[PDB]
Parts: sequence; structure tokens; C-alpha cells
Amino acid sequence: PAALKRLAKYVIRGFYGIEHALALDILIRNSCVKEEDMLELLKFDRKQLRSVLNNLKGDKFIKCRMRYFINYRTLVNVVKYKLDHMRRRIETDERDSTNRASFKCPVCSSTFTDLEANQLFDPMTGTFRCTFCHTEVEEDESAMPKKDARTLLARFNEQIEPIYALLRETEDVNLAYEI
Amino acid sequence: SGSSGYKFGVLAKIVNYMKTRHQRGDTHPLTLDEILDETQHLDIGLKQKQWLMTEALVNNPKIEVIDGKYAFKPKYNVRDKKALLRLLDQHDQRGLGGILLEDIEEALPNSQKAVKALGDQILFVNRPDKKKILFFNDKSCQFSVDEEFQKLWRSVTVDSMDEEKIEEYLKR
Repeated sequence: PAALKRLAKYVIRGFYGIEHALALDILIRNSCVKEEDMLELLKFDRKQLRSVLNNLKGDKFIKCRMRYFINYRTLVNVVKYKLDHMRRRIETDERDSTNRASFKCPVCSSTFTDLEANQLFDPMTGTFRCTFCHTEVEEDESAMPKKDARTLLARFNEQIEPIYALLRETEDVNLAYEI
Repeated sequence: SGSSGYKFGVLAKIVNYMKTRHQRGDTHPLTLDEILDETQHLDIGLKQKQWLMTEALVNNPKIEVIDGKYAFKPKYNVRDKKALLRLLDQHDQRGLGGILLEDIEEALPNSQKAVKALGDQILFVNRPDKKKILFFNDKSCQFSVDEEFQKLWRSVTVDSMDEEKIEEYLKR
């Protein structure tokens, strides 16, 4: 797990804030980590340290090395899982959605279709007039993020891959060295 | 329970009284016979008396001796102020627990040093704010991961199982 520790170095620099990261730095040495020792060494608040530990426990990290005195471990098997669900949500939105193109009169907040204001479309003004009041409609009833989100979601984790390449490679080496 | 002499709290009590009477108005250096005397706790036993004098007022990290008498003076030594590059490169205890029990005031209020300390490797984290002030330094957040909150928010399963296999199935 030498190349896994090297990955641990890259994830704690790409994901967590310092309060987590300082604690995670201690987790570096997987020889012996007591709750009393880690508390005294970090000088973090006991309630707060318990929160971070509970948070790390949620990540599956510690393997409760009970004596009671506890040694903390690391069990992040969801690393190759988070990516699958994150990439899913990225592609889901980037793809495409139906666009609700319709008119709406700002004065009476009445709702029209592109069809509704088409019969209304007033040829003397080259625009669309509401029904019972000649106040001009709204250009679009609703706008769906689609091609603008397309650009920034095609540059989402794909643009955070190059800075992730260091760890991508070193983990592939953990995943390969230890066979 | 290690070594105990007479009644517990003689130290955490002698120092406190000495502090108290000095604040109250009695402002002059004292002796171990003298606190005992003035509280007539003189009969604490020579052994305890001695152990208090030689050790209790030796293990105190901030007690001040010119010579015979013992004073307050929280600043007991010259703080190294800046150039703590030795403690920054001491990569054997993750920064050695930087604390404000001697930082601030000295010849400088931490902030001025910190800004240069901010300019330099030195890193400051007031997560507990006034209660705990600490310094540890190196490898600042390499990447931010746009929408890291969202990726963490999306995965909030915790205990639920049967997810690792769904990973490979989506990559197949």
C-alpha cells in the first residue's frame, strides 16, 4: 500500500479542507493511532475530533482496532465508485433536455405557448402581444441548461483529470504492483 | 498513582494564591516557607514541603526565578518568534502541535508575523479560534475539484451495501 499512501497524499490535497487533512496526515502511519494520543497530538476539540473521526468512520476508514483503546485504519473502497456516480450525473446534465419555449405577459403574469402568442403576434410591431392586454410577452417562459452547461460539463472532471493524473497513475500502480 | 505528598492541590493552590494575593495588592516576591507560613499550612510535612519546593516549582513551565524567590512571568523564555523553519521541516510529528501559550505579544502580535508567516511556508488555522491557535505547514490544497461539495453530496449512502459491483457494471 505504498502507492496507496501516495494516493492518500493526492486525495487529501484535492478533496478535504485542513481540519480533515491534518487528521488524515496522522492516518498516514498505519502502525498504531490511539484516540488519546491523536487527541493530545492534534490538540483538536474532543467533541470536534469525535466528529471528524465519525466522519472518517462514515467513509469506512477506521476498522475499530478496539483493545478501550483504538488504532485507526483506512477502508475507502468507494473511491472507484464515487467516480462512477459523479461521471453519471455529469453526463446526465451535459447531454440534452427539452426546451420550454413559450411567451408570458409580465403585467398579468398570463402564460402562453409559442403557438398562443403566434395568433397574437402583431405584424405592426414584429413582436408578440398578450391577449386581453397589449403589453408585450416574455421571450421564453423557461430556459433549460443544455449547450452552455454542455461546455462547462465537458470541462468538468475532464479538466480536473490532469491535476488528478499524478494520483490516477500512482493508484493504477497500487492497483497493479500489489497485483 | 505516581508520587503523592500530603493533600492534593497544594501546587495548583499555592501558585493560584500567590497569583491572587499579588493581584489583590500584596506585590512582593515570596518563598516556599512564606506561602506555607502565611496560610499556616506550614505543617504539610518536610517531605512534601521539600518535594513542592524542589519539584512542583521546577516542573512548572512558566514559573519565574531570578534566584531565591518565585514569580509569575508567563513569558519565561525568549520565544523564537519567526524563523521556525526547523519546526516546519521537523516532519516527524506533523508540525509539532503549534499553540498560542507564548505566541502573540512578545516583540510582536502574531498577525504581523503570520502575514509574513502567511507569505512564508508558515500556516495558521484558527479552527477553534481564540480557544486554540495552531501552526502546521506544507502541501496546500493541490486541486479544488469544481463541485466537490456536489460529488460528496451525491454520495451519502454510508452503510448501504452492494455498490462496488455496480461500479464495474457501469464501466463494462
